[PDB]
Amino acid sequence: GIDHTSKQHKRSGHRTAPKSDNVYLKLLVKLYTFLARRTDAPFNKVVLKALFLSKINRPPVSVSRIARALKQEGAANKTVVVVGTVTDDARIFEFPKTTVAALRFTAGARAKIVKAGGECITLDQLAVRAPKGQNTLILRGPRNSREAVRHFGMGPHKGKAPRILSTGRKFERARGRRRSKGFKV
Amino acid sequence: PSRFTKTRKHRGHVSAGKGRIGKHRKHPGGRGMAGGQHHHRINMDKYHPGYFGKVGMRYFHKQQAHFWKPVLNLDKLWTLIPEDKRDQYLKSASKETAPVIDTLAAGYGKILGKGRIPNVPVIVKARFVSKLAEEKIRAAGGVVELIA
Amino acid sequence: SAQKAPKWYPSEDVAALKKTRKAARPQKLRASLVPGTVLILLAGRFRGKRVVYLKHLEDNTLLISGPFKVNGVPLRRVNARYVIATSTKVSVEGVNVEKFNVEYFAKEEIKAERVEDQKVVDKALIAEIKKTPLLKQYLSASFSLKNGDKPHMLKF
Amino acid sequence: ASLPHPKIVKKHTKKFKRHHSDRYHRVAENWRKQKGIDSVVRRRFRGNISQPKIGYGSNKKTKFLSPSGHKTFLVANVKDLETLTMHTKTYAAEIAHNISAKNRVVILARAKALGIKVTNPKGRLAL
RNA sequence: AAGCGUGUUACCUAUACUCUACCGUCAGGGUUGAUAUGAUGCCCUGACGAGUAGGCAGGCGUGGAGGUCAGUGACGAAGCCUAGACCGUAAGGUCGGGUCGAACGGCCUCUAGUGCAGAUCUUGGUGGUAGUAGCAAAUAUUCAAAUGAGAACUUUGAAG
RNA sequence: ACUAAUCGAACCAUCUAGUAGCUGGUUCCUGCCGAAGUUUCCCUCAGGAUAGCAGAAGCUCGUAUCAGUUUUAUGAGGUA
RNA sequence: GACGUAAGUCAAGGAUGCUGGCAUAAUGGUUAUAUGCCGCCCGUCUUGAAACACGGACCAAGGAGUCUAACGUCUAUGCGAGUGUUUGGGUGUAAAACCCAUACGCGUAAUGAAAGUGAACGUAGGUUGGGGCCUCGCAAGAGGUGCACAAUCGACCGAU
RNA sequence: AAAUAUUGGCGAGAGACCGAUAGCGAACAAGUACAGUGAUGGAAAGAUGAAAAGAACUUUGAAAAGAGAGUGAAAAAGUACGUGAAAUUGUUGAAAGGGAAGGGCAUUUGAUCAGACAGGCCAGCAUCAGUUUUGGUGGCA
Ligand SMILES: [Mg+2]
Ligand SMILES: [Mg+2]
Ligand SMILES: [Mg+2]
Ligand SMILES: [Mg+2]
Ligand SMILES: [Mg+2]
Ligand SMILES: [Mg+2]
Ligand SMILES: [Mg+2]
Ligand SMILES: [Mg+2]
Ligand SMILES: [Mg+2]
Ligand SMILES: [Mg+2]
Ligand SMILES: [Mg+2]
Ligand SMILES: [Mg+2]
Ligand SMILES: [Mg+2]
Ligand SMILES: [Mg+2]
Ligand SMILES: [Mg+2]
Ligand SMILES: [Mg+2]
Ligand SMILES: [Mg+2]
Ligand SMILES: [Mg+2]
Ligand SMILES: [Mg+2]
Ligand SMILES: [Mg+2]
Ligand SMILES: [Mg+2]
Ligand SMILES: [Mg+2]
Ligand SMILES: [Mg+2]
Ligand SMILES: [Mg+2]
Ligand SMILES: [Mg+2]
Ligand SMILES: [Mg+2]
Ligand SMILES: [Mg+2]
Ligand SMILES: [Mg+2]
Ligand SMILES: [Mg+2]
Ligand SMILES: [Mg+2]
Ligand SMILES: [Mg+2]
Ligand SMILES: [Mg+2]
Ligand SMILES: [Mg+2]
Ligand SMILES: [Mg+2]
Ligand SMILES: [Mg+2]
Ligand SMILES: [Mg+2]
Ligand SMILES: [Mg+2]
Ligand SMILES: [Mg+2]
Ligand SMILES: [Mg+2]
Ligand SMILES: [Mg+2]
Ligand SMILES: [Mg+2]
Repeated sequence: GIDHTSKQHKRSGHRTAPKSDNVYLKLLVKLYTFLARRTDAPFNKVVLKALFLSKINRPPVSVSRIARALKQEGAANKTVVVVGTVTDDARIFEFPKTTVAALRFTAGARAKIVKAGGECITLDQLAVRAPKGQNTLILRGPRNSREAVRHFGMGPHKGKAPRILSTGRKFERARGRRRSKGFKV
Repeated sequence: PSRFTKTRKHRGHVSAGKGRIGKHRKHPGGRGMAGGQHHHRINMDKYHPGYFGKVGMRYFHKQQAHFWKPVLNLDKLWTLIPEDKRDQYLKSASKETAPVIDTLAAGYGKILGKGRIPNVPVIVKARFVSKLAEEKIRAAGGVVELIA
Repeated sequence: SAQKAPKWYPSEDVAALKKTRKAARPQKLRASLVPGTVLILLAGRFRGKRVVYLKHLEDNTLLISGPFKVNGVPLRRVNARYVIATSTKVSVEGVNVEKFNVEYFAKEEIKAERVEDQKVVDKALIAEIKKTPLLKQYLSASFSLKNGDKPHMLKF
Repeated sequence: ASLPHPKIVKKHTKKFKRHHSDRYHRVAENWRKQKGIDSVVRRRFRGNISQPKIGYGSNKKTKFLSPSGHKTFLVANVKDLETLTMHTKTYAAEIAHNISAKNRVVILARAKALGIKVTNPKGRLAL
């Protein structure tokens, strides 16, 4: 008998493979598993873990977010690496010539990057031109901007969105929401 | 696919995942939204504040078409120009020949002022505009025409 | 097909053995097993027979000839663990024993070389046996445990 | 024969019979887990039947091996049989039960040529 | 004392402790210029393993559906019986023999009216009890002949 | 009391698979983790909601934040 | 690692060498029986069941978390500031498959009871952390840039 | 008038539907047999064989029927008819049995059964390695 300090046979709680059955993603994982094992660069380990992520854990990264990242000092010639989708953004009006490595490009995003003079690149092409992740820049999209995150942690005096279908007057704007009607939250 | 459900996994187990003490019954707490003020009051006050009670004016015979006024922001204003024809206006950003952007045709009622349009004069036709939207448009060198 | 297929088959190549660190060293017999002692055979066809210990052989077996004229046991081998080494001794510095070895007793009606090799050794052996009285009678008689005999408290 | 293998250890050679299958005819001998609240078999009282546990699992070296030392491969025709041509040391052919007698002699003739051991060479054999 | 109080040893034995093997789980790792073609693979190292209610995972089985094995079969399909054999920890799978007579399987997927020991469960069938309890109200039957395979019980005669 | 073996409201069919916080049952295997009977509210006390206990999915990082523990220093308490 | 001047040897990252008998019911499996010890009848409600608590005489077959409208979390997929062909039309080898316009739904804007108004002072802000990347170092480390996210102080929009 | 409805009627075409305790109550002389005064309630019940070729004839018996013979691919298909499970029963054979029987671990005994001579089965000894148990004896503090 052992007085177990911790719970026995506890899984790590981290994805060790993509949940998907995408064959091209699996052999993308196969490449970077080899790279993260046989190379000491922390870039390969980060990218391999990001390949495992679920759809809400890889939010889309807009070209405007990429352009703002390139505005940083000394980052103008770095290779922007996005483990996910790069979407277009018409809000921005000037885009620089750069190399963006991503899983997916939308039609508008890929057109805009090419029109600026840049180049859209797959993660295997990143591996051939940067095996240890030389001068890269790993970007991530806004994870907590989802609709579901609004309702997370709902409670009194929390300021979170209630789960509700129809919105307006007669829809949860009454007793419990204003001091005139009973109390306020 | 009923073969992937837990009902197939509960075969051989007496209570089918419902407990021996709880003893899954018809309606132990009521039907529907019963007891929201009496015995579901804590749940209702925690997750649905404002459910009970009345709020302001009634509107007899409301027609949602009266309140039709879709909003277009300034950062999306230039999207109303076709993409091939857009860049040829950014270059030669000149007066006496400026793009007309009829937002009513595109399906918008009011223009707001998110801002940072390029400094290009554009003629903007809309039912309604905001104060800041017109300030930014006229600063860029364009003008707003009101239509109906 | 009745069964579909095993997708990948085991390699039929048999793997070689690893190098073994076990070296054959000579056996150290018991202190009581000095050549010329009189042994009591515990098992086999010659159960309870008194014999003479002549020579330790190469396959860890003792060579015995409890004289064939005395108790009818020829030259043969016994296991050292299946004998009782008694304290009574006879002198074996009158007998040639190098002729006997593993291939002497290799398998492949009594032969003639066995009979004559028995004759040469046992004339020497009984000549030494006749010195101290009653060994000839002692070797002739078989060994047996009596009621109330305790081999834990018995010495041989 | 087969590849030399470690000695076959079964860890339980007795069938795991269902509790009280010997007591009622309606209770089939196929193993069922006792899920009763007061079940002595479920509570593992001394003097009762043993339950299937993962500890009884077979050594992966000797798993799925017959005392001959081969794995049984079920074979339906001659074409199935050649799939064990280069695996005669590891797999042994077993003619399926619905194969006719006149096809069985063809399979056995081919198996003798290829050296493939047959688990049931005397099935449907006229004599 | 084989009782009581106290002390000293030796001994007995738990699914407990130590060591080792095997199963599984978890964890950390190794492995691509034939990894001597399987990278959810192969391998190394360490620890761990109780369980109702309950949760999750990996698998076994059933009816039907798409594809494939140019699968099996009247030289015998399916079904059924078998203190006959083998494989799996197990759900089960496979084979041999007997009966039988016309269809039915493996694998990858799809689907569900998909797995029973219970519900004083439904329908049907069958036991022990058991050749047992019983076939006892209404006063009552008997003889002979005939008939017929067969008469306490039918017909006739006689008697009551 | 009787009203077709039915009467403190006949029988037949339908609404109707009426409702039940109550009783009974709820059908394959193995592996891993693993409870609560307590808080607050309720025409509530054989029941629910709620917080707690549990599983699962994980996510961000990589030996920190920590700890049903002691020491040192400094408080607090009104029981034996 | 040890011994040996070396050569090499060894008990040093897990058993080898020699010998015998049998080659079949001999070992072993299955089954029946005997013997030693152990073993209360399952399901169920319950704090507690072998209960003098309840259901169960036996067997076969049937037999109980399904489908739908709307929806929460999570996951997979397609496209992505858009997205959804299948109400319809075209077409067809005809309930399949293929193709399509205008709309419409949800999303890209919120807020107020409402009339209404409606989101950049700034490198879309400052500070503290922050993976990754860059530079200098064999490296430890130092500096620069720091997406996601966490805390906080600000700025902007609606109501008061 | 058309675009719309249609568990009725008639005529069609279909099914990832059910397969005789299922599917309509009814696959069949089924809204039948049967029950109730009545309104109403309402079953059970498919399959020999390709073809009756449905067993001529002999014998025992009062007969049913048996035993033969014969038809048939099959009578282990005889209309009490495809296959023909279990409960329960008869016969035969084996085994055990002082107020239950059944079970688990281990072995005896009986019965039965599988593979392997190009190493399979069971052992003995020696030298080692790992874990132990039991002694003898030596030198020191
Ligand atoms: Mg359970
Ligand atoms: Mg229950
Ligand atoms: Mg077994
Ligand atoms: Mg079993
Ligand atoms: Mg209990
Ligand atoms: Mg005492
Ligand atoms: Mg467990
Ligand atoms: Mg058959
Ligand atoms: Mg037929
Ligand atoms: Mg069912
Ligand atoms: Mg049943
Ligand atoms: Mg049950
Ligand atoms: Mg019953
Ligand atoms: Mg009687
Ligand atoms: Mg009378
Ligand atoms: Mg009435
Ligand atoms: Mg119901
Ligand atoms: Mg546990
Ligand atoms: Mg109240
Ligand atoms: Mg109760
Ligand atoms: Mg938890
Ligand atoms: Mg006091
Ligand atoms: Mg006090
Ligand atoms: Mg036996
Ligand atoms: Mg007992
Ligand atoms: Mg009680
Ligand atoms: Mg009980
Ligand atoms: Mg009672
Ligand atoms: Mg009760
Ligand atoms: Mg009863
Ligand atoms: Mg059933
Ligand atoms: Mg029917
Ligand atoms: Mg009547
Ligand atoms: Mg029939
Ligand atoms: Mg037949
Ligand atoms: Mg027949
Ligand atoms: Mg029949
Ligand atoms: Mg039977
Ligand atoms: Mg008696
Ligand atoms: Mg017994
Ligand atoms: Mg040793």
